[PDB]
Amino acid sequence: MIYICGECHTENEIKSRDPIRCRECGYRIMYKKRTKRLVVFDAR
Amino acid sequence: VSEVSMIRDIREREIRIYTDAGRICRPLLIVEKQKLLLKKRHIDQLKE
Amino acid sequence: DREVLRVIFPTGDSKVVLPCNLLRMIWNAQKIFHINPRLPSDLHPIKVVEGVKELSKKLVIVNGDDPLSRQAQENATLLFNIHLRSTLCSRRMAEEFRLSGEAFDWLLGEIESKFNQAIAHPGEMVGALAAQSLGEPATQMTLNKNVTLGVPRLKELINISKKPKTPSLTVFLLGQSARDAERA
Amino acid sequence: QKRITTPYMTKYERARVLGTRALQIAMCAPVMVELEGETDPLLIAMKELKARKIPIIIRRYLPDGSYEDWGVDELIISD
Amino acid sequence: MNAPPAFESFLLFEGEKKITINKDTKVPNACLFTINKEDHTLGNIIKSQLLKDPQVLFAGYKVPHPLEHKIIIRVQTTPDYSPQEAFTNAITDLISELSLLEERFRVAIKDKQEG
Amino acid sequence: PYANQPTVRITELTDENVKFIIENTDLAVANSIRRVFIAEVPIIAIDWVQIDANSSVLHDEFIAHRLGLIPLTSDDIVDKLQYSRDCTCEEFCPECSVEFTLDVRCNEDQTRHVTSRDLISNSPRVIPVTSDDILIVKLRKGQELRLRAYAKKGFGKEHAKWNPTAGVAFEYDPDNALRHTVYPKPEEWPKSEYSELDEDESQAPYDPNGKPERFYYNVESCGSLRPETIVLSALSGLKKKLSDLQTQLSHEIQSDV
Amino acid sequence: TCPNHPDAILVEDYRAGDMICPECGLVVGDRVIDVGSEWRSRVGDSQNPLLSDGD
Amino acid sequence: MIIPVRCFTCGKIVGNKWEAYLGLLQAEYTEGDALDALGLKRYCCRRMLLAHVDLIEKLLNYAP
Amino acid sequence: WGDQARAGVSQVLNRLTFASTLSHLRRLNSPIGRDGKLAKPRQ
Amino acid sequence: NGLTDRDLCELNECPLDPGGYFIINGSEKVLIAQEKMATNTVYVFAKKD
Amino acid sequence: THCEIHPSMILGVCASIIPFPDHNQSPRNTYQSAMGKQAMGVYITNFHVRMDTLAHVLYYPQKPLVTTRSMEYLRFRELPAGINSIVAIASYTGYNQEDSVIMNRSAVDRGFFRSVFYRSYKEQESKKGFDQEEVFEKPTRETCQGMRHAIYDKLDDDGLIAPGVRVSGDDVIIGKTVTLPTKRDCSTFLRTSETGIVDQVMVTLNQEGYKFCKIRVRSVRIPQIGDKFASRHGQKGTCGIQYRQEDMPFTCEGITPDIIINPHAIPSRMTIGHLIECLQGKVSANKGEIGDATPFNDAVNVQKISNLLSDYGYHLRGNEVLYNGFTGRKITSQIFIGPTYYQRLKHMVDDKIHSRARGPIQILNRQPMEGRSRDGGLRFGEMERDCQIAHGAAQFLRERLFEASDPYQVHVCNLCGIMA
Amino acid sequence: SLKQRLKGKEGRVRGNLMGKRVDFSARTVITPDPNLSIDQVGVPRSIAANMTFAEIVTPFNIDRLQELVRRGNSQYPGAKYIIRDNGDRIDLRFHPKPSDLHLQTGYKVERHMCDGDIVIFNRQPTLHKMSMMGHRVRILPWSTFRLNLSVTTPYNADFDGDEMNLHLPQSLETRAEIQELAMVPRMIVTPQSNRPVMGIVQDTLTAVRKFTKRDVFLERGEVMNLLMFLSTWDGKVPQPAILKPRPLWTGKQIFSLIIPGHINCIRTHSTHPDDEDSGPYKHISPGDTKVVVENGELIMGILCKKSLGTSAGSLVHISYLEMGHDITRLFYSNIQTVINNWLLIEGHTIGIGDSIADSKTYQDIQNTIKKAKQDVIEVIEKAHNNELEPTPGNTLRQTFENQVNRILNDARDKTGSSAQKSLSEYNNFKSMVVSGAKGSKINISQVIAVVGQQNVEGKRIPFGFKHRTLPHFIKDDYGPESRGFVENSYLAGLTPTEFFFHAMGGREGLIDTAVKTAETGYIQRRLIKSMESVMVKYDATVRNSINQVVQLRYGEDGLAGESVEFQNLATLKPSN
RNA sequence: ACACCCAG
Ligand SMILES: [Mg+2]
Ligand SMILES: [Zn+2]
Ligand SMILES: [Zn+2]
Ligand SMILES: [Zn+2]
Ligand SMILES: [Zn+2]
Repeated sequence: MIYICGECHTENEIKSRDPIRCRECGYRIMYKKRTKRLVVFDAR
Repeated sequence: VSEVSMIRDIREREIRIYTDAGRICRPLLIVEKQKLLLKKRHIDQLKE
Repeated sequence: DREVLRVIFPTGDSKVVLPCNLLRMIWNAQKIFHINPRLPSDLHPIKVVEGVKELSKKLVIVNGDDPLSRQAQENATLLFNIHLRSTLCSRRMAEEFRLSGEAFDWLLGEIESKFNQAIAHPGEMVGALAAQSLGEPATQMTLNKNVTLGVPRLKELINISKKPKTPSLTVFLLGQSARDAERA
Repeated sequence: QKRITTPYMTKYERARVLGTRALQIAMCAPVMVELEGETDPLLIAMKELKARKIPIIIRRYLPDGSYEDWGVDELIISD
Repeated sequence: MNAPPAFESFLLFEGEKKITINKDTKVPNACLFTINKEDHTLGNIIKSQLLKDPQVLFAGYKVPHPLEHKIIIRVQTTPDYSPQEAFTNAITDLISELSLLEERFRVAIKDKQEG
Repeated sequence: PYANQPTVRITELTDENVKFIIENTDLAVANSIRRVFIAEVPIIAIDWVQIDANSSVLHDEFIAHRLGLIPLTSDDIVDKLQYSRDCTCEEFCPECSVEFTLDVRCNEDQTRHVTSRDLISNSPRVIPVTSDDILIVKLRKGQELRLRAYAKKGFGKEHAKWNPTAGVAFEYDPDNALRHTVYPKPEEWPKSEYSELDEDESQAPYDPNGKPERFYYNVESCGSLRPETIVLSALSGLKKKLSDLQTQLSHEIQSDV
Repeated sequence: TCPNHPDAILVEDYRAGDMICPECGLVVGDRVIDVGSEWRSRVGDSQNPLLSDGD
Repeated sequence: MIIPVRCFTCGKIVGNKWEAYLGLLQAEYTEGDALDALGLKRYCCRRMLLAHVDLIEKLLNYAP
Repeated sequence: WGDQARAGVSQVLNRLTFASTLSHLRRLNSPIGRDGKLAKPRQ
Repeated sequence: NGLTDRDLCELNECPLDPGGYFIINGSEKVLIAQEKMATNTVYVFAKKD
Repeated sequence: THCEIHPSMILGVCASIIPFPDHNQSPRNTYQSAMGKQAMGVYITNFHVRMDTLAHVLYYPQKPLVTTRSMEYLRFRELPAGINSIVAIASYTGYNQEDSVIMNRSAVDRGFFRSVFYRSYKEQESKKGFDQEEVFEKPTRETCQGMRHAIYDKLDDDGLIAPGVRVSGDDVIIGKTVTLPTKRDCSTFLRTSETGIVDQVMVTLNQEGYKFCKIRVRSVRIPQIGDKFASRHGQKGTCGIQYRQEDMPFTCEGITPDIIINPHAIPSRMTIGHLIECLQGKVSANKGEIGDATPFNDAVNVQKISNLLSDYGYHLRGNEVLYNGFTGRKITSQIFIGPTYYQRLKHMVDDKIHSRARGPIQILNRQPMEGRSRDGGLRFGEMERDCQIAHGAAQFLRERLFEASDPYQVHVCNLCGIMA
Repeated sequence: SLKQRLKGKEGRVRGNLMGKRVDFSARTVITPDPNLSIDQVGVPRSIAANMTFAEIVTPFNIDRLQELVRRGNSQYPGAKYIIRDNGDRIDLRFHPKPSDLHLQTGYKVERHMCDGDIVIFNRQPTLHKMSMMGHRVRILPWSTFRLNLSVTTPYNADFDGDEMNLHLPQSLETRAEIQELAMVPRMIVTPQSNRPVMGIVQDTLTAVRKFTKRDVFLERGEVMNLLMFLSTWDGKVPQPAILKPRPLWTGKQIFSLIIPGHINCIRTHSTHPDDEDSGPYKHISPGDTKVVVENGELIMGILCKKSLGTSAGSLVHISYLEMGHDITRLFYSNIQTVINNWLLIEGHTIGIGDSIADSKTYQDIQNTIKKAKQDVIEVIEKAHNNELEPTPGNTLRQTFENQVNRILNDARDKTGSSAQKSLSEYNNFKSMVVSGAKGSKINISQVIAVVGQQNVEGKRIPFGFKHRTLPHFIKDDYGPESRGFVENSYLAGLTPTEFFFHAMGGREGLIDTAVKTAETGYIQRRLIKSMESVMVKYDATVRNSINQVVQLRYGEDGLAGESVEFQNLATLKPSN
């Protein structure tokens, strides 16, 4: 469970009870990374 | 201020000067003696 | 026949609405029997008169042998028996239509089948059928000597408004004032 | 006896009789006419109506309160 | 949502049938050739090749619905000629036409490329 | 045995387009060859796109849309490979498809143009035709596009990305000698490039015993198959469809005996 | 709730509007009734839950 | 947002011609001659390059 | 607008098209009730 | 106010955005110009009732 | 005393994008200005950052070939909405009748009018309450007692679906557990159909201080049958059929139009400016510059555009000889064909299609709910009950209003008539 | 309160008892489909797979319903529920074992809607009886409802994103009611005005005007491609009208095969001259305008909306009254299929060249407008000085307004007649007006010659400013340009003053559309709830709910309005 | 509840 910060774009490894808080730049907007399972896109 | 509108009602002899907000205005050119006051020197300045 | 229609129709508007199309099913009888209009026919004029009389008795709207019922039966199908006697007369059938004996028998049977099929079916909600048919062409006129005419007139006419908007008369002149502009 | 209503069969009696007959035959009622392979109960009921074999009596209610019992085989089929 | 797959216009999966022959009872010696998963590409040439046959009386094709992929070819012939033989001769003449057209095209490529 | 005898004359044969004339042929045969050019000629195009990471401003399945429209040359490969739906592998194999890998990361400050040269294919002779080049996505520094794609075999009926033809022009009887079209004012309409009429004249006279006999083609490819290979594969493709119909028809005639 | 298998919990099919048990597929009870508002008001504001329940 | 890979109407390749079209316009060419130099004869391909706006230039100004 | 005087004055910006955003930012709203069947201020 | 197009893009804000709208609870709210009858002016009407 | 700067400044914002507005009937100009607010395009350049609850973005927004001189000022050049379309006004096989559009399928497969549909699902946890506790967590069938027919497998351990995961109807994207006064399960679900791929997942702290989340679901909406398409002159219509490029008619140089509209849509509406735009577009696409469609430009009339078109080998009235796409025969009439700016409207058939066999009923009426958002039933209104009376169908009217809506039984006394 | 719950439109009585939300209904956007019959409707697969029809299991269909249960709710067509005889309902998406999947007699299987199913199709302003018509379901894979084009007129549905409801009957009694009372073929002729409410519209009507012309001829291959779409065809190719130079069939011969039975009808084309009925060529037509159909074969005449449209006594009306509902249904589909596929060959279009007039017509239009402007200026000069005598019944100002409007209306009519005089036969604006498919003669006049005088609230453009229509004019200007007359056309382009006056008549038409609809809907409501209980009883007396005689016979004759026609009485007009 | 909006 790792999040991408909206400003510095660095991983944060936030747990289930850790408040939303960037460990590097101090920013409160997080984005989840893309999932490891791969989705098939048809080219149509 | 340019937004102030002054209206002369000659057939009633009334002069109404309005200043308050809410009036709706649009710009127009000025014609005096059947000639535009917008000469060519204004267009060349506005073209730069 | 003529004197009754002069009372009913004073304006001479002969375009009326009737169930069986007499001028067309005669044309049907000419084509299905291959009737040649040039050759003389073999249809007895008294057979036409007895055929129309039998057909007129066979179309019933008000059923019953009571004199009150018979008077209502005669009045209900009055205008159709005007048209039936006019179109199926002996002179027109011997000169213009030139139907044969077998074609005339088919025509009488088909008129009876078509008239009995055009009778208003009991149970039909004609009240809701009428007002749908009278409010559907109320969306095809424009709103407002001027005169109220359209949706405001329809709104006024079915409300029975005790004060109108544009009340008017149509006064006609009886004597010499009609023919003379001075007395008018 | 003493029947004053229309001998012809109206469109509304054709709708209800065919509706009732199709519902009955779908509920394993005995079919009254031989069938050449029909399965839809609407088409079976139409075949029963054209053969004048529907076992239904139409009861028409006059406005005064009296009623007339008309059997479907006694009415002229409009179709 | 209701979008059909794009390959249903030219595949036959388990259940359909490429060509069926139904006899037409309206006139003698007529057949209704029903071809599945095709379009106007084959319907037009088959109708035209059957029309050039002087001993075939009727030849026409229709598509009942452009959203479906079925064509219907009705062939009516002379009473001494089976409609099924007319369809086979129409296909055989078209194959011999296209194979010769391909061979004549291949020659013209060689003649153009050599100078 | 009532098949007419067609002849071919070729006027222009370039790298991108071919001009040829077919004579002594019905209109329906010439029209069917034209629609086989668009819909029944198989080529190889990307159909299966799998995106591992896409940080571009273009979303994932819009990159996949632009990848499928990129034409891949299949001048001698499309005959060898069979369709993926008729193969023996469970999903995809090199015998019935080719694999494309894309891996572009932008570290320079300038905008990185992810073009078609960056599509690396395992098959040495199935490449993008431009390898300027077809633009896929523009990348700002810090944006990564990494994906792997598979390319199947298909024709234009399934999708427009499998269309080798890029503008076939079909024209017959440019002088309007058959009156198939009726000009209201014939003097206004410009003469066609294949017309053989004088300047003062504008429309050929009516031909009672006439049929459409001469056809003009301007088949142009967008890459993929060459101009001559499109027509040669089309006439084989229409022959294969007619041979398949004849086999099934003879089967059903034999069944109904 | 199910007659043949009372122990199994009932799954809800809001699209089909009925209570279905997931073993034998029998529909138990009656049609589901939405507890939300029918419009998108005839109800009032709720009592503030932290404020003590008065009138 | 970005130049289409194929022409919408006929299917000609126009995805490789957008960069050359901007280069010709920067070299003081009229838009009519710039399209004619790229090989677009039909007006369907001409409207693909002429009417296209490059929104990907404004999209790339924002940080990823 | 109070604290029953006016209602429906502030709207969520119609962020569907740039033409729609500009049209919504330059909108005039009349106080005539839409249940009134009068047509004198609508022409 | 008074920011260049490059500085607006760095702030993740569109330069083409005309503005003119409030942001309340994260929803963009626009004030529609309400129209009233003009004040301070004597009016004569034609009430036919 | 005063003079107008330009007379085309009397128009508004959405009416300024109409090419040749003076050649149209006025109800047509009003209808387009309504539809101009519904055209799909890139609505803002930072749409990849904003998380709007509705957001429609077109793939290939093109500037109009026939433009107005006010388009440089409304920034329609920079942020257009619509694609220039080769439009042939022909009466084809019959699917363009009554304001419909026959659309080239092979064009649509190449990116014609294909757009994404961004939808956002905000949700916040409410820590307030004397007993209730509301925590983002992946639900478990053993603990939660409020689930329904859906799959709780696409979630993560945090309670949020990850980006790049496909979703369908009745799918869970928020793991949302609230403690009972152990815990009951209420969560946000995808609406009916609405299949797509989760684009990005965003978590912050909102204004209330609680934990906030926002998921943007992205779905590609390929144009299909039923999508509403309108020109810039009020010529609205729906895509009647999708023919492939080999089936559409083609010009002798090989141009198959992308859109075919009815010839019968013109005369009762008199959208002559649509005809002028479709003929100016041929000149603009051939000569090379973007054409001028200023509303009151006296130096541009029909005869001047017609003379320019005659210099490029086309008919001076804009007609061309189209060949039939099926049989290859020449069409006897000469079809008027040229580039016309068309817009795709947000009114889409996948957002409107709705059906209901049997579903949830209201708490008060025990009748089907209102609208597709909650799987409701269509209203058999007073006007419909009225028409079934005139038909005479009594059992069908009874079936609609009693059997198929809310059947119920009550027990009634016989002395009084009160419910027992 | 309780009163607010029970009153008005959203109350309990009007909003929940007189009309209420129902199950087994669907709504989606409609699209055209001319390849269906008039009684067929296209249904999407997801709509048909979502909602079911309860079928009672009988030994006649025990095998078919067992197969539908085994398919389940995943492969269309299939079943969604098994309603048992004791009332238990078993859902088929949750039960894997076949222990309770066996069907016996008396069970109900809720199978999916399939082909041939009967539905009610309804357009949302349900004005008349022909808006709740019953169709047959045909599954066509896409996301829209499909209608034939001949049913668009009774619904008043264009295909511009209209959307219409689809109600599916549940019991077998209600299916039979819809099948014998409210199907599409049984509602062709309305009892409102005893004319066919349906007809031929737009592309099919324009091309049938072209297909029945005298100059159209079809080749050998074109006829047998056209005859493939004829459902009622005998199968025999008719003898060509031209044999020896080349086998050619006229267009009237192919339409003669379309016309069913042996019906007889005489109609007239829209362009029939008045003097042809009394001239020497009465029964032979130079313009080919006298439509006669004899023995079911078209002999002469060009068909239009006055022969194939909604007009009373037209060829469709004759077909319904002779053959029946089922044959007329095939008559509608065979017209639409044959004509459209010939329209693929002939083609039809509209363009700029269909609006351009020659230099002589533009000079004649400009001369008439200049003369009319000089006439109005003369009237104003005669009215400024006290020289105009007021007509009786009105004041001088209304006399002046009547005289100016008379001149300007005569100017529009004269420039209108000058514009359509110089329209060629190949002009496509004329091709869709004389056929009556769409548009009218005033629309061609507005496109080509002049827009005409534009009125707001009956009168001309009022003096909104102080005695001025616009600031660009002088005070007290009663001329045509200042008061709203548009001397330009749509093709030439309107001047900015004329454009603003055009936006006023256009707005006033839109204000009339919104106000009239809100009023007429209340007129319609009141008019019928007063008499909705009026019913023809079984003694053929029209009575209301409380059994009071309204009419002794319905319509004073006892005949329904469906089977009555317009006729002529031969013994009323002639003299003695 | 209100706004906006689709169709006639
Ligand atoms: Mg509409
Ligand atoms: Zn950070
Ligand atoms: Zn393989
Ligand atoms: Zn192109
Ligand atoms: Zn009691």
